[PDB]
Amino acid sequence: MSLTEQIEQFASRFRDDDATLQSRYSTLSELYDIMELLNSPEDYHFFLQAVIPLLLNQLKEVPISYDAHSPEQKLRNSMLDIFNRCLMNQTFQPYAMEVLEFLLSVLPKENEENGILCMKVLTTLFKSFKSILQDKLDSFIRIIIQIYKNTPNLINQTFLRSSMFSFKILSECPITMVTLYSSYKQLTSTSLPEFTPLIMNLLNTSISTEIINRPAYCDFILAQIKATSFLAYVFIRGYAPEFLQDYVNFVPDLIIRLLQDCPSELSSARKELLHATRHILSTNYKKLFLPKLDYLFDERILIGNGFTMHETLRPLAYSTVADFIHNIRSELQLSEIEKTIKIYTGYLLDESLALTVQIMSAKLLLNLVERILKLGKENPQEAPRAKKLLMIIIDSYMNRFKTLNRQYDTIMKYYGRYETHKKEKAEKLKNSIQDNDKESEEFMRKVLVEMFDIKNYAPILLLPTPTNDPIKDAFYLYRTLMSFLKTIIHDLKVFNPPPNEYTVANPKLWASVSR
Amino acid sequence: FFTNMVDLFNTMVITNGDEWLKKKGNMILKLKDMLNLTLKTIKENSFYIDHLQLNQSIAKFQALYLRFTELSERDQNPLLLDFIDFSFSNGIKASYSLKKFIFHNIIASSNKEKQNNFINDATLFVLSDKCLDARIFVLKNVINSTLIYEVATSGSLKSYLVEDKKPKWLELLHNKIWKNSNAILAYDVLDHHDLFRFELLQLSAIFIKADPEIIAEIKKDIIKFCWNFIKLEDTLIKQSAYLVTSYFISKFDFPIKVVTQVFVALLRSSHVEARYLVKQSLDVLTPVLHERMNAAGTPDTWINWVKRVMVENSSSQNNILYQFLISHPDLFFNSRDLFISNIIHHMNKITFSDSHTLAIDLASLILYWENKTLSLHLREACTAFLIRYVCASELGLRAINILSELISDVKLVYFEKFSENILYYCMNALDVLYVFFKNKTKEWIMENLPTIQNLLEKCIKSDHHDVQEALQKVLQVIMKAIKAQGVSVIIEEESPGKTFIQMLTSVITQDLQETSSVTAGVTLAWVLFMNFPDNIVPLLTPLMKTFSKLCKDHLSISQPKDAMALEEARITTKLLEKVLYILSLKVSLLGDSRRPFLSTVALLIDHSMDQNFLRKIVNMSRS
Repeated sequence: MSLTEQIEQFASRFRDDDATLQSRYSTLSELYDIMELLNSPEDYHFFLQAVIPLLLNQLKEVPISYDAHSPEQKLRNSMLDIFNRCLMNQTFQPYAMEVLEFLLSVLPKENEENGILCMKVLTTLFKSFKSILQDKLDSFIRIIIQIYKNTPNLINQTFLRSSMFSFKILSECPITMVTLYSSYKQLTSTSLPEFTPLIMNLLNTSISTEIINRPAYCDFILAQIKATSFLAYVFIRGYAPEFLQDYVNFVPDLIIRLLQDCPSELSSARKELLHATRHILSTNYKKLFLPKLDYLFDERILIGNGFTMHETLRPLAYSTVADFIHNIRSELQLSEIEKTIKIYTGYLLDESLALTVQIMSAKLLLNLVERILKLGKENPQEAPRAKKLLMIIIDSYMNRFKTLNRQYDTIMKYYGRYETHKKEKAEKLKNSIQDNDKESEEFMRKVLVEMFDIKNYAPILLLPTPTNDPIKDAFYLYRTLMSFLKTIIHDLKVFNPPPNEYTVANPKLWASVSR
Repeated sequence: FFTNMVDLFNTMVITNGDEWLKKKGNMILKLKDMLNLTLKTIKENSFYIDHLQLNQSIAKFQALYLRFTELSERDQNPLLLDFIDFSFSNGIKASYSLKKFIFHNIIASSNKEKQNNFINDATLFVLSDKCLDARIFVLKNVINSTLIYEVATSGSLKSYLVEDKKPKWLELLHNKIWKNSNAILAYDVLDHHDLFRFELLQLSAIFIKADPEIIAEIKKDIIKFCWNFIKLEDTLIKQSAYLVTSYFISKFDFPIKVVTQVFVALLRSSHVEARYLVKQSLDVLTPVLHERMNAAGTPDTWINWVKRVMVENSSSQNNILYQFLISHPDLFFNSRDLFISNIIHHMNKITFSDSHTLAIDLASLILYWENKTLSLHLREACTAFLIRYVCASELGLRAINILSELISDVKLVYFEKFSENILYYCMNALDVLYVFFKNKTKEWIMENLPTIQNLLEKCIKSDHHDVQEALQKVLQVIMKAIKAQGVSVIIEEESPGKTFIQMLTSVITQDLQETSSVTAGVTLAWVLFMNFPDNIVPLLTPLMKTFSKLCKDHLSISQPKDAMALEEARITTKLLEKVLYILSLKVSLLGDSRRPFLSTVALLIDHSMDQNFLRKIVNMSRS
């Protein structure tokens, strides 16, 4: 059934859907019963020239009336996700001339399913453009520009869902970016409600909730913020082909603002928000003025809003903040170094998260010991204050080892399982079809404490129990942290007091070991 | 000053056996106000914060405080007062210093019953807003820890409540459970740690999973409490609520309509962060949904829901959750057949990554349906997928075993296209071992002998300058191919192959200049000698020649015991030496070739060898 034989499966249903209330299985379920998954190397065109007039006559009717609860919305969404499932290598313009007339009709209206074709049909025309160029690049890209011109009307009428993820990037872009600059600047550098400046009078600091009950709808902020996070994700790509101008100091305050008012009821947007943040911070010149304007103080646990999804966004956010802090390493004075080792030793001693983040935090403190040594070598007056810092971080190393040792026998229990789950998983491998060790002898001889374990018995487990080697993780932690300790304890030799008070006969032995 | 006061009091309690106060506890409260005052002094004036000596003093102070608290008659109030003491600051728990005292608090079976009293004023600490959310989260830790400790290493709620005798906190939990209305004022009152609602969800899950039969007047409050969590907007709280309501409707109190609703809500729109939650939820929900859907005969729409959602998000990543939904239970299946084409197309699209271990468990499903019986195009589809997967490169051996069982329930020569060419040769050899063994199963491999002869001509002449594994793994399929009941009643079709392979052994044994040509002759001569008593008996002297070459480069490996590198290529020469022993020894029809062969055998007994084949040659002398 990978041929024209599908057509007689709906040759009786070749006519249109009459009485569309109870006819939900006649014509719309042709890509739904059986004829959606069979192989088609060059078998599409035996029926693909029958899909386009059939779906065309389907799309001629079914107007823009969205408010009624599906007398026609079912077949509308049915042809919508038919349009995404079809992959073609021919006749691209019969697809393209019959999809634009609906997306040019839903420019200002977005309420009660008002035009949710667009985030799928513009992506399908993007996919057909990426198959082969159709030299239509100045017609379809104007509609999203009129969306951007409609957004002042959308913000004045609310006293959304643009989804611009692949809408402006086409991987070549031989066009201008100034209109893209203006359509970004018309909504980025504005107060997104008229109420966010007046909540900063209570800033003495941060807002956990988005708005304290000022907008009645409370769903527009959720959608508008989601769209703002989408656009803040998507203008990062523009930086690599050409340098962005007309504004350079407007991104950090909007980054801190969007991190402050992400909703606690969702967690997907924070992922690409932190991804856009690390894509900014992976550059060379954008990461210089950013630590000045956040002052390295709004980069704390305010970025986890709602403490039931700030457990998957922990390693990402901590790794980006630590990567940027390791990237600067010269702007930091001693106060910011104290403030960051005070939080990263807590990340190291936190047992709730993974081992790789703790190893990364220990690596960050080892990367900071050079800046501490150089700053202490600059001015000797704060040279004791640096040295005590080197006794903080290694103290946390001493704590981390302690946090392992108390788990010792508990670790041994899992090691027991790691014997059996290995011992029953290597003796199922000797059932191979190989020979020369059995047929040879056949041919020859034929003629002759539960304290940490209480977490693993919770009824809502939320994560499967690990089956990795605990002794390998323990050896990894011990070897890494002991190499770091050897480095820092050798580096403590520059903060010795002068040996004139002890008045030793050999100061050449001093300032090497004795301190 | 704080360090001085702490170690002065620690010295005064160390010099005595117990407290110098004699468990009075008035200077310890003075030390508590000392700690609060020095924390306020270090928070207002910003001079020098977060030292070493401050942390060591706080550790010593917690040690002496919890030393006094385990040495008193009223242990119930000062522990919660210590939780008040670090409300503003000072860590979240003294790791294995406070939690060790709480693990002492969880005595087995509550014989003394102090812990039940502790749970009483513990939940009074929870419901009263006398502290911030972090210490009520530590109250979650202690309450749920003693509850699941009584659940795990005892009977599930068999000692606390026996005939509704002394509940004494469950009515406070009724008062707590009743406030959930209007979203437990989540919107109205701002709480920024969401561990509190997860605490309450896990506490209800403890009561549901532990013992839902001794309690019967609480169940409507339980189901409305766990159902009010459905209408939230977060994901992990929503799927944990789905998990606990599937726990309840798998236990008892089964409704008719909404169980299909929570089922279709479980298997629709589930992203990456909640995969284990929906796995546990479906694995708990579906064995009672099957037995309570089949209470009436004709309702079997719960397969149609899976089919509709499987064809909804077609050829995407989220379908894989449904792909191993049908794999973890299987006895509720082998009642549909479009599932088979669906999973065959899914494994054929997912084979081309790291999810290969998914697709094998798809194929291991299909055979489990076939043995459940004890189409047509899909047979050659899945066998072509299996052959292409095993020649594309544990679990490949599982693919081997499943194809070997599946053939007996493509059948043309496709391997002409089969660096990595030697790896494809070995995988092709492993494939043709059984795919020639499993067809024409009456010893009927003679019709395709020219085709398979031209197929294997490019690998029976393999080991001229390349590795040994090609011949060592094609040896098995040659050993299967050259047993065709001999040629005494059939036409001379295996006989030209026999003459061809014996002249190949001849022309490869005329090459004695390197250690690569000597393996092919002895291996193919051994398979001819094993599968036939007749062999090259007029041409047995090149076997003696290669045996003497094997002896004279055993002289080269006599003065070293082992090789530094390339160790396998000496013990494989010893292995083919054990081959050539029996091969040139079991026939004693030699001519003038007996005396140099026996002198080489005596030379082999002479110098230092390994015992495992010296015992073989003394058994051979016994014969």
